[PDB]
Amino acid sequence: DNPPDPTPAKFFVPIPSHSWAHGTNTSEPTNTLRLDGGVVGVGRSDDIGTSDTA
Amino acid sequence: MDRPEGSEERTVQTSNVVLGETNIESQDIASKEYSPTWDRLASSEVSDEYPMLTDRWLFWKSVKWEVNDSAFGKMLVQEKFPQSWVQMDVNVNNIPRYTNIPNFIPFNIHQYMRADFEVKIYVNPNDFVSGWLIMAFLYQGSEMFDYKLRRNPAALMQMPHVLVNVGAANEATLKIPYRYVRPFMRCKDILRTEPLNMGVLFVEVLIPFRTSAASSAPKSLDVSLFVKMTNAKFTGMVDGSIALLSKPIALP
Repeated sequence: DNPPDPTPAKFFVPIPSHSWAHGTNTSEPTNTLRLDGGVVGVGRSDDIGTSDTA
Repeated sequence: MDRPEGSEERTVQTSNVVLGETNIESQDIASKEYSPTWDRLASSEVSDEYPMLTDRWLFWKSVKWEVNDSAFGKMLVQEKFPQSWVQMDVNVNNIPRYTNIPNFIPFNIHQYMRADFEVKIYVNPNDFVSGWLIMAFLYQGSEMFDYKLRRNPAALMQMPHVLVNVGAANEATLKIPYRYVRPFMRCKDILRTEPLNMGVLFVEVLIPFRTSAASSAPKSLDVSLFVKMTNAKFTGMVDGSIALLSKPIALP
């Protein structure tokens, strides 16, 4: 079977990039340079505290 | 003084050293204290601990500062640390050697180490002189692209420090948890980095030292420094002569 998919085509507004201003409380679509793909971060322990920037 | 002996002194004993202190200290910690965990990831050999040797306090220098030479921010001590304390014992050629001092005896036979330090500073003026000193420590300060703008005592007031008021004549204790770019430091010049260079310890002259105009008054005052290691772990047993020490480089 190859049924047709006639559902109307939605609008969409092209833009070159994401928000340049936003720093918090959001996600950021990006092309990461990892072998892995996924939400991944560098490991930590007590040897390395949390960020001290408060 | 109200008793036959002057008063009750207070005693701080570690290993076979005992340090008397008559006043309230001034303390600070260079960063948050923790228990090392990733250091086990670096070495498959058991880390050796020598608590009877290394926990012991050790007299390091005496630096003399005079009335005629106290600027604002004249540096009494500017040293790569622990490098200067551990390599303090030099032969005739100013080549250090880890063999004499019993705290430093395990630096001789190992390659890498890790440990926390506590530096304690002592000034014994009489009552009628007044001054003020700041002793601060900058983690790996010598490798910093502007290390020579941070020597002003206005910059030291920000990094972890203690203050020694000469009018009150207090003690001061600066705890320094081990922090570094790698889980261990090198003990000698190997694999051709300087050995045991974790930071820079400063002693500046926050308020210049002042005395009375009388002729017999002391125009000088001494500053003494004691250091001790805490969680010292050594790894990588080798021969004592397999690597060499060369005379240290000084800071500008």
